[PDB]
Amino acid sequence: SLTINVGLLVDETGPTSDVGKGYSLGAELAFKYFNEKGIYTKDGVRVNINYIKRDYAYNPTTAEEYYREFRDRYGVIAIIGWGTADTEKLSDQVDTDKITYISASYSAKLLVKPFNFYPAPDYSTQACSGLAFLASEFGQGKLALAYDSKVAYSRSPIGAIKKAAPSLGLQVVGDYDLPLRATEADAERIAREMLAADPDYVWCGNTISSCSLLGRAMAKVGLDAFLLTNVWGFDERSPQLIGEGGYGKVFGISPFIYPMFGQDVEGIQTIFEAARMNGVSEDQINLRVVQGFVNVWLLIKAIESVTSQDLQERGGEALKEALEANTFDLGGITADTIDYEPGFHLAYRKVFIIKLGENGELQLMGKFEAPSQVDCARYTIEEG
Ligand SMILES: [Mg+2]
Repeated sequence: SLTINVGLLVDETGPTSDVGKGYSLGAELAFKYFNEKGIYTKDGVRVNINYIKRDYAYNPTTAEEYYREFRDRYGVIAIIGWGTADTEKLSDQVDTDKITYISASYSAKLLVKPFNFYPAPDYSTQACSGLAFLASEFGQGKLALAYDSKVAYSRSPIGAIKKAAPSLGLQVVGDYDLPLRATEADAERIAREMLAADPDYVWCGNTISSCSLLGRAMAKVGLDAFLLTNVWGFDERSPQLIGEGGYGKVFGISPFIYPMFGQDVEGIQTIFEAARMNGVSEDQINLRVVQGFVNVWLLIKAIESVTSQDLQERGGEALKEALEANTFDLGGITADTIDYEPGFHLAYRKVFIIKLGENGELQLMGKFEAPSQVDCARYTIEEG
């Protein structure tokens, strides 16, 4: 009875497609799932989502071209987006255009942008939560930071990590330039550079490809430090990508429960049903699929929170206001429920921590959160 247009901006072929492919699959699964099950406004009008998928391959020029297409050709009222650089670049424009923007980027810089949302803590709060886990579990010690200095995503929480680090009992010993498109040689060079400083802990801010190469290299060159990665740097593939050398010594952050730890989680079972209905094999359902699915689901919950009159008249603005006026639960997938403040869209703070176990199998550590007094988010926002 009502159809809305929604953009889906993904990286299926570029330098972040290691994690981007799964996200795209999960987002599409969610669109098809909720469309078929039935999406209803508060006054009971059915909503159909016509989604327009565009693989921009992490290319910032292409991102802006597809944005203009979404807006001008399709008149979308919402976009399910991707990269930190492009999401940040577009944030002021999406406010002007009144398009609700839900991103795979969890940049803290988005928190003050009125139309940007994501169902996770920002990257900095996530990072500081993971580092607090390290400090409390293994003690105070030396910390090296490995990230691509040229990539907005790789840089995002670095400033906040440096500011928060002393209060966490962590001494930052250096920054190390690991490319987003790191080769094995790049990873070994960085591991050998860090070895000279002998850190107890290593942070990596890149996607799973370079994070895993680094973990593997660290073990190969004899740097026996723990590796902690951001959410996009670690998943179900990590045991195989890092190898036996990293067993017992690598940790991943995730705001979302993995399917393998979520047999009894409603939202995980919702994804599994979506998979069955769309001919997707169960073994293709992973964390990346969850990350895509939950972004679409957050949009669905917003639509279910508005009247059809509101949706028709104010479009993306009706969706923004609904996201600000309600607490959301996505079938218990997220580490905490979702609640957004006008002017500060911080969904929640805590995260799950996952260990690459001694036996090579992934192990859930539990939920962890940075100290209450550490304003990780605002540290990053105030940068510059
Ligand atoms: Mg709220």
